[PDB]
Amino acid sequence: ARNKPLAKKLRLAKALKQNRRVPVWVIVKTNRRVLTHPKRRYWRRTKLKE
Amino acid sequence: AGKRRVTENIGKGHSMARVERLKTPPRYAAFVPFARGGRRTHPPKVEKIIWEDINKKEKRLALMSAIAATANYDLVRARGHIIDNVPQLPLIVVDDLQKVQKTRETREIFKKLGIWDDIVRAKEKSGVRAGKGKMRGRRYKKAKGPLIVVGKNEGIVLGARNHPGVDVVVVDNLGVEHLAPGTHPGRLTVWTVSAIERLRELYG
Amino acid sequence: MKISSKQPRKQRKFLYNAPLHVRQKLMSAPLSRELREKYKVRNLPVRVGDKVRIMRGDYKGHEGKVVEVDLKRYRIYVEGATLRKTNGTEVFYPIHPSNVMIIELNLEDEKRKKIIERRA
Amino acid sequence: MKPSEIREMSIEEIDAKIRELRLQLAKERGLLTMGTSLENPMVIRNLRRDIARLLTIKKEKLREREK
Amino acid sequence: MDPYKVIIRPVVTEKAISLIEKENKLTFIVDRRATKQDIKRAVEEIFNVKVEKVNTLITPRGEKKAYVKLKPEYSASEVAARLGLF
RNA sequence: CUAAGCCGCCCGGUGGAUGGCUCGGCUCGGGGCGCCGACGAAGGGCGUGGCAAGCUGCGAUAAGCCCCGGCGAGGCGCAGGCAGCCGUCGAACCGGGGAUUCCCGAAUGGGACCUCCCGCGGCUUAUGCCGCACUCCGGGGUUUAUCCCCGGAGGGGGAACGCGGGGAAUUGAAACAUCUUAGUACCCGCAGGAAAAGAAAGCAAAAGCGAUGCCGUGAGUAGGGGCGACCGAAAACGGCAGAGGGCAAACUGAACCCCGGGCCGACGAGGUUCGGGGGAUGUGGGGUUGUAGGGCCCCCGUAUGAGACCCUCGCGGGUGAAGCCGAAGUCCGCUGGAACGCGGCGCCGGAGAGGGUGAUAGCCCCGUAGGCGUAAGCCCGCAGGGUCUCGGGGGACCCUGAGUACCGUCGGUUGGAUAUCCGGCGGGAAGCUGGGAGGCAUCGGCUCCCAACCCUAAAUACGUCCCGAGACCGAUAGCGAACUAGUACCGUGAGGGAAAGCUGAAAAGCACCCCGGGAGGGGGGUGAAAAGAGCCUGAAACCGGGCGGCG
RNA sequence: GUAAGGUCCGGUGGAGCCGCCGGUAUCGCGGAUCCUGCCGGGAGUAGCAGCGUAGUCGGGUGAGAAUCCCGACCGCCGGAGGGGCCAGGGUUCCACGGCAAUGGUCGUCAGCCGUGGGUUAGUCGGUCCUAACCCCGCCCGUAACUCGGCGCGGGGGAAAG
Repeated sequence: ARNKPLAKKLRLAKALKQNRRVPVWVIVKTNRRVLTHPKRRYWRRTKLKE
Repeated sequence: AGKRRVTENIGKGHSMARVERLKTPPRYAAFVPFARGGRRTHPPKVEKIIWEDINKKEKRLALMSAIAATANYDLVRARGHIIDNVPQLPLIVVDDLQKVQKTRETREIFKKLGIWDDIVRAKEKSGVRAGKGKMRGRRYKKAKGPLIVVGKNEGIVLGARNHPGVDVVVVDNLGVEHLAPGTHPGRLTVWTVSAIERLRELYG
Repeated sequence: MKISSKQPRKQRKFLYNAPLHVRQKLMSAPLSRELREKYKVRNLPVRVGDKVRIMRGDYKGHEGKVVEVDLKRYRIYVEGATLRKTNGTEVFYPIHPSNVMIIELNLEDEKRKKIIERRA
Repeated sequence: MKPSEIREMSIEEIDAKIRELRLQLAKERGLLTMGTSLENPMVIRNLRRDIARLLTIKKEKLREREK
Repeated sequence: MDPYKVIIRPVVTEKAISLIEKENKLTFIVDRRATKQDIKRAVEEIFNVKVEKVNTLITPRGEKKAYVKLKPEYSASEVAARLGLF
């Protein structure tokens, strides 16, 4: 929305920062056992809890 | 276990059985004996009775019979024990055996008495078993050897504890399972003068 | 310095999750006959400088200096015990410290000397 | 930087050192994004922990003086 | 807020670099709990310069950014070179 | 030399069964340990790593900071990388003690359509600090407004267990209404590491016992019940543990308590002095019980002796964190990628429990049998300094709990039956020259007891936790979760809730060559074996090809 | 071996397994419109029409072009398919580099995947006032409460007033 409160904006910012892929160096360090995390999200498909 | 899942039944009117299913997707079946993740129909229960009672006089008679069978040449050898070089059954030894405190001394005394071969065979028989007992801490299935019965404990228990298959007990704590391991009677036994004296005092 | 439980699950859990001050002691190796007679000690944890002879494995009978010790994996590296990669570079073979023998001691450490004196 | 040398200095130059270290921390954080030719990646962590040490011994000295 | 605990890091983006040369303006990422007065005091006291104006915003990633305009007598390029921004 | 098609075997793809493994579950006698919070809890939001998304840990000092001890050369979490830095001035790690500790939250100076905002007084030069919520207790001032000030309390959280109240229906009775389900599910209130009960106005009747609780048994008995279905005890006896005390009153009458200073004492116990608040509507002393006890008065007899408790300026001892020591082969020959295997030769053993180590190991390592050490704290003793307690015979006088005991009636509850217990309404005593109980009521006898005030350890219940154990399961099993699981995801919400373990001894994780836009393919290497990461074994169903028979 | 089933040979596999006596059990699969997982015929079939039937010619990038880009021609909407903007969404916005997957076909394109960026207020909105209405304190009721309630005191309540 055009008008937002700061607390909601900060929570949305935290979710935005969370939504990213696993580092490639993490993948090689873990030997391909860790390839993803449960916080991956698609804006038009998976909606935020808020 | 298995009774934590909240479920609802669709009922008739749909092409599938009347089974209890979850209220959210994927709507698997739950809380049914024949459903994955459900309760067990008749599981084991702690309240079950496992203790078995034995009359005191009947147990005394069984102990008498085991002690008598200890001195049976046919039964001892039929149980697998090596008594080829044993001088006599029952084997009564002087009371000085009670004071032996070193395992090397006990080994030499046993070699003299002719029961070392039984310890050797017990060690040879001991081995790794088959099944999940290995996962549960029962990797080895050890064998039984000569049983030492002494009137008093003056160090013989410590001097003969370590030998494979060897059990040392005081005649006051003697038991039917001590005399007949695994329900098969005729265990090779070494008695002392004091043990025989106490056994005579008891008559049982 | 205490493992009472006889349950394999608990023994293996202790081995896997042992703190570092315990992993330090879990890296002991036996001393040769000469060192054993000289120091009246049967074994000691391995140090990098120590010269070590391999008693088991593909490199049995090979002597060399220790180059690296890893407590997390309970492994060590000895110079000369190496594999060749496909490209051609040489890499070290991790060897359990219990499979080797100590034939020379890097005994410049006062605390290591304290260990020897305490255990003698 | 070690506590043995930190304890030698007084509170005033401890504050000055904290100020300088915070300046350097900000500058290194800027350079981190500016350029990738970072010889020492651990400089930021070392500076942070040095500042924390300075504050800790500063409060210890304050307690000693008050007592 | 303590003058030395407001600034987190300079901004080294294309936009910030262009502003430095064009409008005599520095760009900092500062603590979100810092007001314009705090930012002005921090910049002036740290860099021994006089600041004309401060404009603050909060980025979508939750950080606080501050554009600080220097007085004409002071050059933002000099301070950028001092800090190594170039 | 049959097109399609069907059956059988072989090879290949798809798939993930089976077998083996297991740092995870589940259940247990015994043992340990059981609260946190206005000095701001639990729970949550947001931040924090050089590369950092999840989990974990931490909090603007943010996978951490400081100090005293253990350990002794490596370390930088799950998590096998790059680059760096930390450590011999002793790290990492472990036990103990400190520092920092954002916002919301009982949330508390005042507000929340967004865990973010807006104020009033004092100190502060300024950077900034300490107070300001409501309902009360003990005081002060005054503005007499509860206005201001000082000291002190309560709120919220906790898996099960506990105490006090409110309280259904499905169901059974083969229908159903008294009844049962059931004082159950659920709801409201109040505490602790346990809670509650507890010392006879009791039980019992040839005799007697002697506070309470829990266990066995009494016993499916007495007894209740459309006397249907069904419901249902206690005393006694055998055990665990055992412990008893204090007020009100008579009488005396400020000899008293608390707070804040001062001294003697040792910093403590104890003794003493001053100011303030309580106190004659009674502080303190005394006293606590039944064929009676106590007071008061009279007489006899003592203390010159015998206890009990309090304190540590001091000394010795025990226990007590990390932890330290703890025997014996890595001997020869074979199989093997690798000996823990086979044959031969030896050794220790208070140690042949269990685990790791490239196969199955008493002697390679860790451990085990058996011993040692330990700061703080806790407990006992010595020595010294204090406080307090300690006997019988007579009386003629005094005291011994009130809307209480109890009766009538109504509702509930109970096995309580005309004879259980709680509560409402009307009535209501004696009070020591007294009163109560003994299963309908009353009269007489006999036996037992003294309510209407209070406290009380151990034996007992539970396990959010820990040590230990297992004829428990072995990845569709076992807790829902062996793993970034109460996570992802579903619903506005109350709430609901998954799937998913395994290369190899060692990455030695395929250098180089030909082709392809690339994904990949073919050579050639590694490995005991591709087991090639789409990685242990690799079944069935299904699909493609080859082969034998039919067509 | 009547049988439930046992044992042996050839092959794969790489670390455990069984005979006998005596006990114990979540102990025996064809069905429950059974539960969980995997795969078949239907089938290279339906659908990719109907309410707005839109593309063609030269040139360009590219391994690859009906589908991407530029020019012309021909068309659709034109009181809405054009312009501005709440609620809701929360990075979908911008540039560069891409096509394993997503896009009803292809795709060099993209609301897609990778990397790096982007939101600047004394004047515009919230913040101030109060409306319907709501909350806390005292007070009364309730066995009690996080429950019901008149009166008094305080506070909140509109991003289109």
